[PDB]
Amino acid sequence: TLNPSARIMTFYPTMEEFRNFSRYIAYIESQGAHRAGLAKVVPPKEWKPRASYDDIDDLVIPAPIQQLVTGQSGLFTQYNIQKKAMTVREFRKIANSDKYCTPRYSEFEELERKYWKNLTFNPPIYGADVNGTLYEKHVDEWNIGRLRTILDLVEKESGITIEGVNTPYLYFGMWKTSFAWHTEDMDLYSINYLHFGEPKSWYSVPPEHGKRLERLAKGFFPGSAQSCEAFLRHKMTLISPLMLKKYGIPFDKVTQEAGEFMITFPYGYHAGFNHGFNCAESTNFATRRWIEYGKQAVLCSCRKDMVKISMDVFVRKFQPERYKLWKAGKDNTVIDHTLPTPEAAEFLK
Amino acid sequence: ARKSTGGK
Ligand SMILES: O=C(O)CNC(=O)C(=O)O
Ligand SMILES: [Cl-]
Ligand code: NI
Ligand SMILES: [Zn+2]
Repeated sequence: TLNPSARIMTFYPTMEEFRNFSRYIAYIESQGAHRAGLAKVVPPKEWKPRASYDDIDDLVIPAPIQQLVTGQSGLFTQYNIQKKAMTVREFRKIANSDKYCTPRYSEFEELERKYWKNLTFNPPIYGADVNGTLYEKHVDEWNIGRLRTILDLVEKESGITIEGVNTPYLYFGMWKTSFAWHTEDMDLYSINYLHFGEPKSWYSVPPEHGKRLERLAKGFFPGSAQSCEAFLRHKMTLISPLMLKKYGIPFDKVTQEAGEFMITFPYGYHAGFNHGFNCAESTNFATRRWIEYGKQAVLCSCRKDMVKISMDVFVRKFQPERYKLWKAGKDNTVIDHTLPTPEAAEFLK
Repeated sequence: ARKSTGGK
């Protein structure tokens, strides 16, 4: 009904609207935001998660990754090679040096063409997956370390911590560092805050067209598909927007600036790249709507110790009527990707 | 397990 084009929406909450995170996600879903797979939320001007970023040069990036990319004609495979630990001061120097710094350009479309032209050359280092938060401890609004969503049931009931999923990660970017096409682990939501630096650019495919992207990718990389159903979960697959266009896959793009949040929605495929030196913070989260996606997520089996969350506690608490059916393997619920989460009822009444 | 940016 809402957002029939499934385009990426941008929201400008007041501080009063901003305060309750889970409630605001329910709101943006009542406006159809989830249909795009990706949304931007620009927080109120008064809001700041940290007073200054002057004190982080000594922060250690324990496992920076050099991103080797192979391919041509809009189809690539990215190999992430772990380098030795380095400090943020050491990373920033390399990021801003003549060898790695952002090229000169006029319009964004020019920078994007240079990205897709040059991504296999001069492999960059991405300071990815760093355990930590740059939020100050007093910040109660949209705090990536404590969003208070039902994803908290995992740790609360089982004691299980899954780094980056129910804890925060930092990402130190340089020019041409990339994230491959993926949905989140267990098809969760994600939140991404750009603390400082140059922009991060995103592509998204509506969840309602996700299966179409998978079929396409399977055809483009038939060997990877035969060795693992969920091979996109390896996060090694890059596909240009020209290729998506050429094969009729609906998608949108958006650029995230310093100070801005992005939200990804269950089964919303996304990929992108950093423009230059920057720092993002991110984690996963859930709403009641996610539980069915969690139940039905197609997971990677071919690699050891991949992220798998027991859905039992969620089905018992929030779907008691279906619990026995689901344990018997007879729960044939079909997901409607257009429907907002039940918690949005407040805003739809 | 943990979340990862990608593999090789
Ligand atoms: O910033 C990155 O490298 C990629 N981020 C995400 O995939 C996310 O926030 O869901
Ligand atoms: Cl292949
Ligand atoms: Ni993601
Ligand atoms: Zn796999």
